[PDB]
Amino acid sequence: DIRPSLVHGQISKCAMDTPYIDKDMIDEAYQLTKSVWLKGMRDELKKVLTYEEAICGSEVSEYISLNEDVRLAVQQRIQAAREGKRLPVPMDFSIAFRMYYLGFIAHLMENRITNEVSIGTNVYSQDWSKTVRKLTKFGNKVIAGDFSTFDGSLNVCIMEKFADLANEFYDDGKENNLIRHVLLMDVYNSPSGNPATTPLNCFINSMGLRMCFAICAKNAGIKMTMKDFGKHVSMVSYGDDNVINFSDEVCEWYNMETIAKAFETLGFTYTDELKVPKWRSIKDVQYLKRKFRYDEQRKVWEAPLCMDTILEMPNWCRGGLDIQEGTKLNCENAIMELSMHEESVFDTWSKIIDRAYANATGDHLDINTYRGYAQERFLEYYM
Repeated sequence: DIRPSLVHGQISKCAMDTPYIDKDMIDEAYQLTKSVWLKGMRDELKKVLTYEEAICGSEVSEYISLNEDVRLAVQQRIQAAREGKRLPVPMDFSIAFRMYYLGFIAHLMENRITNEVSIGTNVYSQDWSKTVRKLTKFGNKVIAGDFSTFDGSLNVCIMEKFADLANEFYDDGKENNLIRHVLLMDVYNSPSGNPATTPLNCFINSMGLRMCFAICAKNAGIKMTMKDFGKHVSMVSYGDDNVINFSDEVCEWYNMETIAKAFETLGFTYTDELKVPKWRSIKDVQYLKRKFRYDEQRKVWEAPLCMDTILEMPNWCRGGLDIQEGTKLNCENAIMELSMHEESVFDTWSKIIDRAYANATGDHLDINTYRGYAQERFLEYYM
């Protein structure tokens, strides 16, 4: 349901590990990751949702947001799950997953960034600065990339540890533990992201980057174990995209080149989306399709969108019974998202995008100034 806006086209070893040898390596990364993920859990979120609270939402957290048919499916799916069986997957799934996992997801969202899960990041708030704090915490060296499985022999062993982790959070006993393991088995079968894979993928990032530390250390004779991960690496992930900060000490043997190889021995492909240097500065990486920029005048950390994504934004509309409103909002968002860019840039494209909407609609966009946009963010998230 997408069509063009009123201003459309006017904006111009060499092996692979097996589950047998890495059983203890995984079981130790789970322990090191539990220590981090469960920091800050409140008993107020450790409850299984209802069909209503899954569908409509609860108010226990701000992150908890063909009628009796779907509700009956969900009830039959949880019964199969309770009995240890699995049903086919795709809508009754998502609901049953949310019922049994969204408390945990909300917990992670409430303690975000510092627990390496950046699900919930408010790009325009201090969360960007709080993220730059985390990624410049052991040095000026960072890498950023994204993983893809090509052999899930080891991914499955890691994945079952995600349910184990959520089961530890909720602490609700054997029957709900099994439901959580059974639901997770079809997670894959069912910048936004859904609450089924993105937390899980976050977990694989937190877990695999620890295993690579252990692997990369033994490969290089470093006298460090996975426990030392805490003293040289600080990372955040969003699904399967990550930014990794590492100490200058470990820099030479745990960089982007050695981490990528360590991933291949677990079945993964770690790729650098900004083509490979062994490391980089935080002002060169990209995350959630944005960068990290410091305005050497307003003294703040800001998250400018890709120019490609910003300029392709006034070009389209949701097909409906408002299309001038679509072109309006998207031109306004695109200018607002230009506000976090370098002011030179904002002057150039706010003019173009605004002249186009007017010189096509006989209207004018409801925009702000470079300073004004900044101030509306300052007034909202910083004091």
